This record gives sequence, C-alpha cells and structure tokens, in this order.
Amino acid sequence: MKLKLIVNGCEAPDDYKLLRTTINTVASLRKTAILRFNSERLTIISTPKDTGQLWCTIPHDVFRLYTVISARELNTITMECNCDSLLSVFKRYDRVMNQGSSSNMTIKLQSPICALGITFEEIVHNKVIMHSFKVPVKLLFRAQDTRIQEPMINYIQLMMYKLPPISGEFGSAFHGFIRRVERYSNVNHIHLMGVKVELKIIVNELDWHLEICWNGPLDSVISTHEVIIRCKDWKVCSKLYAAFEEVVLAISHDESCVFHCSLDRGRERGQIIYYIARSKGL
Amino acid sequence: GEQWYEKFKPNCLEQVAIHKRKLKDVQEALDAMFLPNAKHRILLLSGPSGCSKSTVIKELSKILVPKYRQNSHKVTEFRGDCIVNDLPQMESFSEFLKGARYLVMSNLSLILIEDLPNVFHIDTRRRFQQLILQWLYSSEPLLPPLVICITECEIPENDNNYRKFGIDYTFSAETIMNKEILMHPRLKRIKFNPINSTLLKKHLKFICVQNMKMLKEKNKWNKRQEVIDYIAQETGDIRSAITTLQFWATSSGSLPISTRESTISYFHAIGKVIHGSHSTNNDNEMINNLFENSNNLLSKEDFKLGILENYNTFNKGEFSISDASSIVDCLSECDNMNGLPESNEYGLREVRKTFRNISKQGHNHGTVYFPREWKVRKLQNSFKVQAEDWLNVSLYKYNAVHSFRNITLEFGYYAPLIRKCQSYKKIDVVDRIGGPIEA
Amino acid sequence: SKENLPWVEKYRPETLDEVYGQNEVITTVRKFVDEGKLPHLLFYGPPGTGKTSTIVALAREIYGKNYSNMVLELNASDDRGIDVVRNQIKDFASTRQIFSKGFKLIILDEADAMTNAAQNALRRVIERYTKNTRFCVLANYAHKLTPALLSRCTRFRFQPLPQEAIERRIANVLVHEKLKLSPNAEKALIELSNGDMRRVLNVLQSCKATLDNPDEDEISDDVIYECCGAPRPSDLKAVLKSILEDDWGTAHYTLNKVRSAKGLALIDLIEGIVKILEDYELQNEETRVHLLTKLADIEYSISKGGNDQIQGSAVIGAIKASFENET
Amino acid sequence: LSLQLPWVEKYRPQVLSDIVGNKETIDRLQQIAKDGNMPHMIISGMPGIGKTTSVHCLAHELLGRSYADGVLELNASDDRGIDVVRNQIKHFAQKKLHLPPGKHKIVILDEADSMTAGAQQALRRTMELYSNSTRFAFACNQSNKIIEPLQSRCAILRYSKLSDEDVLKRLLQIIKLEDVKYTNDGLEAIIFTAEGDMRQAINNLQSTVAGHGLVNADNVFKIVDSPHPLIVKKMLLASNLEDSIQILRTDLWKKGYSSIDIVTTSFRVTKNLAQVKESVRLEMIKEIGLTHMRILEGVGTYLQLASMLAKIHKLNNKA
DNA sequence: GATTCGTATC
DNA sequence: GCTACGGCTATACGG
DNA sequence: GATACGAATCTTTTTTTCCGTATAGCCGTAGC
Ligand SMILES: Nc1ncnc2c1ncn2[C@@H]1O[C@H](COP(=O)(O)OP(=O)(O)OP(O)(O)=S)[C@@H](O)[C@H]1O
Ligand SMILES: Nc1ncnc2c1ncn2[C@@H]1O[C@H](COP(=O)(O)OP(=O)(O)OP(O)(O)=S)[C@@H](O)[C@H]1O
Ligand SMILES: Nc1ncnc2c1ncn2[C@@H]1O[C@H](COP(=O)(O)OP(=O)(O)OP(O)(O)=S)[C@@H](O)[C@H]1O
Ligand SMILES: [Mg+2]
Ligand SMILES: [Mg+2]
Ligand SMILES: [Mg+2]
Repeated sequence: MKLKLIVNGCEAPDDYKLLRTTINTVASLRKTAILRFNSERLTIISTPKDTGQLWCTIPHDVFRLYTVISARELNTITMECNCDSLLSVFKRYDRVMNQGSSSNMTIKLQSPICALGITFEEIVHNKVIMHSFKVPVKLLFRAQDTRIQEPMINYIQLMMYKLPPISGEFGSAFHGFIRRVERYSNVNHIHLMGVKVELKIIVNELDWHLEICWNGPLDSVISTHEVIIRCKDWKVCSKLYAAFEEVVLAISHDESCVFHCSLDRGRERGQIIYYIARSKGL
Repeated sequence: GEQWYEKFKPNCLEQVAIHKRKLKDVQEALDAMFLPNAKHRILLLSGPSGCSKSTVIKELSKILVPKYRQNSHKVTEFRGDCIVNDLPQMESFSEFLKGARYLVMSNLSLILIEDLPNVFHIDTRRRFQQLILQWLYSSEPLLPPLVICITECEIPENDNNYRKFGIDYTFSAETIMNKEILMHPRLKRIKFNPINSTLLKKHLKFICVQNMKMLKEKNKWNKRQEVIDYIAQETGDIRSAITTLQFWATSSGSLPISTRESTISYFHAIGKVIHGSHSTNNDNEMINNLFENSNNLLSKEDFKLGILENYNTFNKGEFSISDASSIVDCLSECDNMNGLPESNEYGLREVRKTFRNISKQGHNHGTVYFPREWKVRKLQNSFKVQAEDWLNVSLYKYNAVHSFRNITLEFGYYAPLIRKCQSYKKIDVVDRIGGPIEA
Repeated sequence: SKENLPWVEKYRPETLDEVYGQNEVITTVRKFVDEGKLPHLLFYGPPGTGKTSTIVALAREIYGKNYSNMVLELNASDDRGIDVVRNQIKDFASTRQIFSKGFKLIILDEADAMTNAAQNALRRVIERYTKNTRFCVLANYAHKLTPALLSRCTRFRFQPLPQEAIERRIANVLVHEKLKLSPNAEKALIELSNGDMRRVLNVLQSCKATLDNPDEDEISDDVIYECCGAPRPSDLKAVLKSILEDDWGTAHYTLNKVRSAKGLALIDLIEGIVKILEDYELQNEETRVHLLTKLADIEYSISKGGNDQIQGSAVIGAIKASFENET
Repeated sequence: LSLQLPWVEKYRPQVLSDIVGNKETIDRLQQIAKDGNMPHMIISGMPGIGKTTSVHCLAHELLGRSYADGVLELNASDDRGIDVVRNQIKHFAQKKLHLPPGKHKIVILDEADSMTAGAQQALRRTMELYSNSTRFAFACNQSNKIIEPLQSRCAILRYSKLSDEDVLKRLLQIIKLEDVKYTNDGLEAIIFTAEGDMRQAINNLQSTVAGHGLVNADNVFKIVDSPHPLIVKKMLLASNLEDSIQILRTDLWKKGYSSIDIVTTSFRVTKNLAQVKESVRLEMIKEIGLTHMRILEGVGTYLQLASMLAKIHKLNNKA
C-alpha cells in the first residue's frame, strides 16, 4: 500500500493537459471519482451506478515517477476522492506555472480512509513558498473494484464517425456545429441522425423543430443510426472534443452513443471514452 | 409604560415560577455540565409555552457562569434573524456554533438556543440535525455547555396535502431531533410541565401587591382574589396569566376575562373520548369543541388506532362484549369512509355514547397505551428483507421463481424445515422467516 | 365562421337581452349598470344556467370596445395559485384605468376550484382596491369557497331554466336553422334538459343530424328518443305495470323485451320509474323508504357496474317487496 | 360613467364610536386609545363583524398624524414569508420614531391565520427583541391558527356575532344618511338574511335599493334568498318523510343547489342540531357520511338525497 | 383524561 | 483593442 | 394523620407552495 507519484506540467505538456482535462470532466460530471492505480496505467472512472460513464486511461509514462505497490493483483490501488479538492489543487498548481515556475508536484499516499500528500513549490519574484495539501480519500476494496468494469459495446449496428480535428480548417466549424444546440435553454433531448456522411442534430418537440446539419466533409473509419440522448452529456462531448485532436464518435441504433477521445503520445496513447446511454427510445 | 411580564421579571432564582424538584434536577444537570469532564454534552428542555424554560436558564447562568469562569456571566443566545452579507441562510447556525465553540476557558459563556433556525424547510432542518450531531460526537477535549429549549406546540394546518410530516403536524422535540440525537449518552433531557395553580396564584398576588395603589384606585383590590384564582385555574402559562391580569387591571369596565386556549394532548384526547370530560356533561358540545380545537390530531388514522387499542381499558376489560362489538364495528365502518370528517365524528360519537351508557360510579380504569402498529410495520419490513434474501439465494444458486405470497404462506415455514434436516443430517437460511409464530 | 361551430358555442348570448330564464338577475344587474354602481357580484347555480354568458355580456355592455384591457378573466384552465393571485391580480387591480374611467372588472370563472390560500389572499385585494375594481365570482359549489369571500361578495342565484325560457331558445334555434319540432318532441326535449340549455342544444343538433333530409322533415319524439337513447314514457308505464301487477316470470320477460327492443339502459329505466313513483300516493311511508333505499343502492351498484340481468331482477324484486308493505 | 363607492366601503367607520356590536370590546378599545399603552392583541370572530375596521380605527386614533409612518399593515394579499417577515418587521421594529410618551408603533397583521409557521417563529423572536417600541395586532377568524407561543404574549379579544339590534341601528343610520325608502318588515328580512353578518346586510340592502327601490319583504326575498342552512335544518327536523322530501325538492333542487352543498350543509346542521338524542345524531351523521361518499364517488342524483332522508326518518321513528 | 406514588398543608 | 475568466444575477429544481 | 395537589407515564414511522441553494449565462476588467 505504498503509492507515490510526481507530476511536472512544464516538462511534458500534452499528458498534463490530458490529466487536467480528465479531472475537469470528472468534476463536471458528478461529485467523487474512482482512481484505479494499476502498475502500468492509471484509470480514472466516474461511475454513477442512464447517466453516462467516463473511462479515461492514463499511462504510467505520463508521470515522472510511478511507484505503485500493493498486496492486490498487479498492485491495484483503488481509491475514491472528491474531485473538488483535487480540482482546486490542480488549479493552484496550474497558476503556479502561470505566475512563472517549473516545480514538480509530489504526490504520496500518506495514511479504510487515507489521504494524498500533494505538495509542490512556488517561487514569487526567489522566495520559497511550500504548498501542502491533504485530500481525504477512501480505499475501495478488491471485490468492490471488481464490481466496477468498463461496459463493452456491441458492433452489430454501431457505426463510427471520425470527427474532424479541431486544429484543421473544418475543426472550428465542426465545434460550432456541436455547440449549435447548446444555445437553446429549453432543450433536454438531442436526437442524432446518421444515414449511410452526415451528422444531423434533430430536436423535435410538441410545437417546435430543429434541423441542425453538418454540410462539411466528414470521414467514417472502416444504414441509419439514430439515438436520443440528454443535453448535459452533449455538453461533456463538446468539452472533450475541444481538448482532443483525435475524436471518434460511435452511434448505435437506439442503443447507446460512444464518444472516443485519443491522445497520440507516440508510447502508449492516452484515451478517454465517454459511454452515453439513450435518454429514451426512438 | 412597560409590560407587566417584562417589568416584573424575576431577579433571582427564588422569584422564578418553577417546581422545587424541577429546579433541583435542572441545577444538578447544569452543575454537572460545567465540569471539566462532563458526561452530558448538551441539555435539552421541552415543554409548553411560558413554562419558565428560558428564564430559569438565565438565572442559573447568572450564578454558574461567573463561578466556573477562569480568571484573566450571561448566555450566548442564538439569533436567527441576523442576515450577514457573506452568509448563506443554512450556514448561519453553523457559523454560530463554530464561533460559540471558543467559549471554554477565560471566555466561558452558556449557549442558549431558544429560537431554532428555520426547521420547516427540510434542507436546513437536516443541516441542524447533522450540526448538533457533530457537537455530541465532537473530539474536542472540552466544549462550552449547550442548552436547547424547544416549545412543544401544535402547528396549525396551513396547506392541503397528504404529504404532511411530523414537523408539519406538531412542533416538538421528537419531530425536530431524530432518534440518534434524542437517544444519545451525552444528551440530558428535562421535560417541563405547565405552572401549577399554587405558584401562579402566589406570583399573581405578588404582582398585585406590587401595584397596590393602581388596583385600590380602580376599586379592583377587593375583587383581585377571585380573578387570581380563576386565571390560575384556566391556564398554566405564567406570561399569559400576567398579561391577562395586566389587561384586567388596566381595564375600566366589565370585560370578561379570557386567556389563550392550550391544545389537548393525544392521550388527553383519548381519555376525553373514552372516559368523557368533567364540567361538561353534554357529549355533543365536548365533541364539537374537540373537533374545532384539535382537528389536526382527531383527523388522523393514529387516533382511531389509539381508540381501538385503548377502549378495553375503561374497566380493565370488565364490560359487556356487545359494547366492544359495537365499538369495533363502528370503527370498521368508519375505516371505509376514506377519511371523511363524518367518519371521525361518527366514530368518536359512537364510542362516547357506548362508554357513557355503561358508565358507573366506582369504576377502576386501566392505563392507555400507544398503538403497536409501528412495531408490526417494522416486523413486516424485517420479514420483507428476509424474504428478499430467500428469493435472491433461491434465484442465484438455481433457477426457481417463487412469489412473495408463497414465501409468506408456505416457504416461510416449510423451507427452513427442509434446510434444517438437510443441513443437520448432512442452505444458508435455516430459521423461520420473520421468527416463529407464537400463540 | 359561426356555421363551423357546435350549437352550444354557436348560440352563446352576446347581449344581456339574449339571456333567458334569469329575469330577476338580469334586471338587477342592468339596474346596477344604469345606476353606475356595481358591487362584487357572485353567480351561483347549476351548470348550463347561463352564468358565464351573462357575465360576458354584462362586461361587453359596460365596456363596448375596451373589453380586452378592462376585463381580466381567469378560470380553472389557468393556474390561480397563491403566486398568481399575489402578483398578476394585484398588478391588474393596482393601476389606474386607461381611458374608460368606470372600474376594472375581474372575472373568476369556476372559483370553487381555487385553493383556500388563494381566496384568503384575494379577499384583501377585493376589499382593498374596490374603489376602481370590481370582482365577479362564478361557482357551482358554494361549499368550496371561503365564508369570508361569500361575505364580501353579493350572491346571485342562477335557478335552473324554466319551461318558457327553453321554449323561447328552442324557437330561436328552429327559426335560425329552418327546422321543425313537434309539440310532443318539444315536451320530451324540455323534460330531458333538466334545466340545462347545453343539453337542449346538443340534443337538437343530434336530432337535426338524425333526419335523412333536414328540411321538409319534422322532429318527432321518436327521433328524440332514438337519437338520445332514452326510454319512451309508454315503455316506462308498461314496465311499471308489469312489475306491479304481473307475476315474476312475465315481468322479467316484459323488462327484457322492452330493454332489447331499443337497447335501453337499466339506469334510464330506474330514473323513469323513480320519477313516476314520486307522483304515486303511498299510505304506508315504509314503501317510500324501501323504494328509495333499494333503488339508491341498485343505482350505485350500476354506477360501479356488475351483472346487468341481476340488477334488473333486483329492481323488480325491490319494487315488489316495497309495494308488499302497502298490503 | 360609473363612479360610486359601494356602501360597504362608502360607509366604513372611521372612528371607534361608529362600530356597533361588542359594546364591551369597543369600550376597551376606546380606553386603550385614550390611554395609549396598547398591548399585543389577537382579535378573532366571524367574518364581517368589525375586526379589521376596529384595528384600523384604533391605530388611527392612537397615532393620528404619525399613522403614515407608524403602522405596518401586512395581509394575506401581501407576501409574508419568513424572509419578508425578517427583513420588513425587523427594519420597522428597529426604527426609532419619536412618539408621545404613551404611544407605540403598531404592526397590523391582518389574516394572521394564513401565515406560515416559520414566520410565526420569526414573529416570536421579533416580539421578544423589540417589545418596548412596537406592538403587534393580529386580526384573524380563529385564534387556533396562531401558534401558542405567539398567543402567550397577546391579550386575546373575542368578537361575538352581531346582534339584531346593533345591525338594525347601523342599518337605520345608513338609511338616514342615504335617504332611501324602507319598510320595517323589509329591514327585519334583511337582518334575518344577514345572519349576524354586517357586510352581508349592507350588500343586501344596497342591492335591494339599487334593484327595486323601496325595501320591503317582497323585494328583499325576491332578490336575495333565505339562508340554506335554515332550509336544511327544517328539512332534517320534519316529522314525516313526505314533507321532508317536498321541502328538499322544492327548496334545494328546483332552486339550483348542488347536492354536495346540501350534504355539507346537512352535516353542519347535524353537528349543530339541538333537541336530538346522541344516538340519533350519530346515526344521522353516519348516514350523511355515506351519502357524502356516494356523492363524491360520482352518484350525485336526487335519488341519493331522497334515500338519505328516508334512512334519517327511519332511524328517527325507529323500527 | 386516567392511574400511581410522593409531598405540603390543614 | 480583443479575448479569457471571475463575479453578479436570473431561473429551474428539490425537499 | 387525612387529603388536595402535583409529577411521571400512557407515543410514533396528487397538488401546491416556499425557502434556500445550485448553476449557467452575461458583463467588466487584466493581460497578451
Ligand atoms: N415569576 C416569574 N416566573 C417566570 N417568568 C416570569 C415571572 N415573572 C415574569 N415572568 C416572565 O414570564 C415570561 C416567561 O417566559 P419563559 O417561559 O421563560 O420563555 P419560554 O419558556 O421560552 O416560553 P416560550 O416557548 O418562548 S413562549 C418571561 O418573559 C419572564 O420574564
Ligand atoms: N339563459 C340562457 N339563455 C340562452 N342561452 C343559454 C342560457 N343559459 C345557457 N345558455 C347556453 O348554454 C351555453 C353554456 O352556458 P354557459 O353560461 O357558458 O355555462 P354556465 O351556464 O356558466 O355553466 P357552468 O357552471 O359554467 S358549467 C351558452 O353558451 C348558451 O349557448
Ligand atoms: N360593528 C360594525 N359597525 C358598523 N359597520 C360594521 C361593523 N362590523 C362590520 N361593519 C361593516 O363591515 C364592512 C367591513 O367589515 P370588516 O371589519 O372588514 O370585516 P371583518 O370583521 O374584518 O371580517 P373579516 O374576517 O376581515 S372578512 C364595512 O362595510 C363596515 O362598515
Ligand atoms: Mg423564552
Ligand atoms: Mg362557465
Ligand atoms: Mg378584514
């Protein structure tokens, strides 16, 4: 039960941004989060158990040092922590470099309920100001960890859409297309449309209809695909799309929707998957 | 120019209208709570309005706080109407408690929560519960004494809905505090009673002789005695009695003397329905006043269950079976009227008539009790949990869908017997579900 | 497009003189208007008596063209909680008149459905802003209103429509639609109306639809009974005669034959027999009790449903047993 | 044009001398007004017997010129939540307004029976904090709706129903002021229909004058109706079933009274029926309750009321 | 409102 | 001079 | 010493509106 890690944001930008995006997403989704510290990767899980699940994979090479030892299988240390305290710590550490610094963030598991000793340094202008934090966490049991599993997705009718990268010419237009439905206050369900490439956002109600359509170029990696989902999950999808260049959208006919985000670190690639159940039936 | 109950407030412990036993066992509890290692953390006072709950704590703090205070006098009363700029309303009591926790050594001050925060809003009520729960379970080596005074009053009907809760019906300590707070080792509860006639008469006489010139000027001095006795007989509230006496003294005519009407308790209403009420031989008038003044208690299924449970205590069960059959038949008929007021009226009238017709002098009645239906509901919940466990184990080790109806009928007794011999002669559940059935 | 409307919402009176039946109330409110003083009116009566039409015509007469802004009408279809009463009603009855002077009119249609807190808040608005605003309350059940609200409101009772008002309205409808009505059908229509104009209009529309060719064809009582599915008086008299005089088997046969001839309902026969037996002279006072009680539980059981033949046999047996007390 | 104040508000009393009814209570209010030391009070009684106007007249004669900024009238029409009570009542009570030596600020809380319990506790706190500068006057229909701790600090004054003589005196004053023609039988009919309600008497008199002019029994009984509780009481107390059935029909069914209204009125009358036995009263209560259930479930015909009357007569004359 | 036990007062 | 982010505010939700 | 008086006990788990908190949207100012 000896967990210790060191994070340096300035040394490696992309994976630190991935970690910050994962923390922001799990904080925005719901309170508390599951941190599974496997010996070769760290998985951050937000399980509400209709509401979606976020399964982000963070390789061990992301952090400068990843000593993980426990009596469980493959040194699996599973912990539940409040995202708000971790989010506040990460905001402080982000402002530490924003004011100008390159100090590392040391995290140790100092003692079932434990706490992480997230301590880092900051220099104003040549002064030493030690920032010490202790976030109370609970230690999930081994069987309780086994009760949490990533939901597999069937491929019988599931169809992939390769959304354009946001760094490209069409990326800003596609981001505007995604957020075009967010400017309506009285929207709770978005009914997607894909026929076999077009992505259509349809919001049909008693006395008003909406027909947002994407006329730009799109790719499907390698038939109608309709699923109606809540608007709050679509906000999370839009937030994830902006922070990831490689974004893959999977739509299942009246079953589910999958928002796949991948960060090409090559090296093991960091991936974020947001499984979303249909709010209601077609 | 000032109110009599304010200008004639007690200055010492001897002028407080309180029983000697009540003064003694409040003094002992408060003195024990000021010790460096006190078994009781907080003091809870419950009773009707104007029962000297608040003032006796003040006079005790005038003599206890200056004694135990270190060297380097009154209470620190919570004030709920204070609206601080950077303070959400639910956080006001938390901030008050955190600030008042710094009153232990050289800053000692009793804490008197006379007016509680808004408990009719559920969020702040739960916040109050978990805030006073943390005080009792605090790991602090020493804390200032805490005194909470709760006035037991019946909340009148305001809105029409059958989601009425305990706090919505009556305002009592049981409805505010949950089971954990009330049944706590570090909590001492001292329930209060209305002021008796003797102390009321003595204090009214003292107030009258303190204004002797003003009653002698209005020639009301000769008639003061009957007024004092009648006021002390009508009500047990010292504040209401003093206010009524001031109103009578300042008057110049023959205005009749009136005081506030206290609500009738649950067991009081049960006794009134069963055994009748003295000074009122008309059953119709008594029932009409009971329904007009205590409609909240009467219009409840708990009252009919109370009548059904306690109607056998009229003569220790020594009455004709025809009367009991008539009473239970009337109650069963009333149960089918879907809670109409006519049902309650007819049931109470029939019970009162039945008990009046058979009433005789020299009767030795019994003690009434609260209905046991909640215990039956708890036992049914335990049976439900055990049956869910049985259905889960029967649907996990093998495939067998049995209905809860069959679980209660046969599988609650036969299946434990099968698992018994199977196991001793050689599955998980071996005892009868819900326990055995006795008698 | 008044020709594209149901007859109930086609002959709604537009002026006060077009409202029949309640002559006293109409004359009183007209005198109120001509004198220039109008109290807080309260209209009470059975449905279809003409309360909404009367108050709407009164408001139109008072404000000929400013009806849109001088009249605020709220009914059960809109929310009338404590917040609506606190805000919208106060804002309407707190500002000055636009240019019509007079007073502002607030109509509370079906105020019996309002909550008690709403009425408690409304009573102070009524008694506070009465200088420039008058309230009208329409309700069919007075027990659902606060006694204070009834105290501050002048009560007007809308009686059920008498015969002559029904005759006049039916004559106007016949003149408008170029229809013919037999006097026997006229008598049948008024009897089934039960002091309701909406029922009369609906039955007249159904009877005009029933005729193969509306013109050159009269509407007889047979047409009325066929359209509305009600038993004829002769059928009721025959059934009662068979029950009272004949034996059990033939009375049951007569009841079954009468019911199966036209598909009549047992509840309609029960109501007809109740109406006929009220005119009977019974000299025992126990037959009356037995008849009323047994027929009441039979009608209630029919309302909850069950076996129809058993209920008919119950009706026959109840009548026979009750009339056995007259010896 | 239409500009004429209704006689209810046109003749609302402005002084305590014009209030009829509870002579002792009005005399006590006058003594309080001339003394100044008004205590916390609660006024309860039937609607329209002079509760609100008495409090307003007392405040007017107790403050006079300072009435504009010395009283705070809050009612059910205004918001009276715990936040509103907190803010407004605390600010008004804390206000240091100079007054005569025996004068105090008055917080008039009309319709206090419809106030939330948290507001009542806030009122308790405000009374305990600022009782030396301002006083609270409560106007309500029943004192049970005001919680006991609030009633502990208040001097309860109960207003009885107005007598026929006081109603007649006020009515005659209004006739003499308006100079309308009247008949003694008509005034008696107006009093009889009013049933101790002064506002109802004024409304009925104004309607009679504005609709027919001369106020006799004929015009009054042709514009206004006899109180249906009395008709129901007469129906229930009939000897034989035929008379009760005829009264019920010709006085409630042909007049346009709902069956549920008849059932509720019968329940109230039976609750307040004298000269009957307790067993008979409870049996009629049970029968009325069964009829009420049948009406509520949907069967609201005249047959149910006739059966209820038949069962009532059967239990009255036994078997 | 009833019962049961304990005091203060006449 | 433009954009990002923090603070203020209006609205829906919950119990 | 007899009796009136007092304390302790006899107890509990649809609909409307309201009170306070959560949250997203928009404006104003620091920084690039
Ligand atoms: N001799 C007396 N004994 C007791 N109280 C007295 C006496 N003389 C005057 N009083 C006053 O009577 C009032 C009684 O109030 P308390 O009973 O102490 O308050 P309380 O118990 O909290 O009642 P609630 O529930 O707040 S209404 C106080 O204002 C006292 O000042
Ligand atoms: N006295 C009448 N004269 C002419 N037509 C009438 C009369 N009474 C009712 N009607 C007709 O019946 C229709 C319905 O009557 P309304 O006045 O709208 O409803 P109502 O009488 O107020 O009954 P409730 O209590 O609101 S259901 C009207 O539109 C008219 O066509
Ligand atoms: N004693 C009285 N003398 C003269 N007019 C009276 C009297 N009582 C009531 N009124 C009249 O009644 C009308 C207003 O009565 P209010 O006092 O406002 O009713 P209330 O007694 O307050 O009952 P509620 O509960 O407020 S509806 C005015 O027209 C008064 O003139
Ligand atoms: Mg107090
Ligand atoms: Mg209508
Ligand atoms: Mg009033």
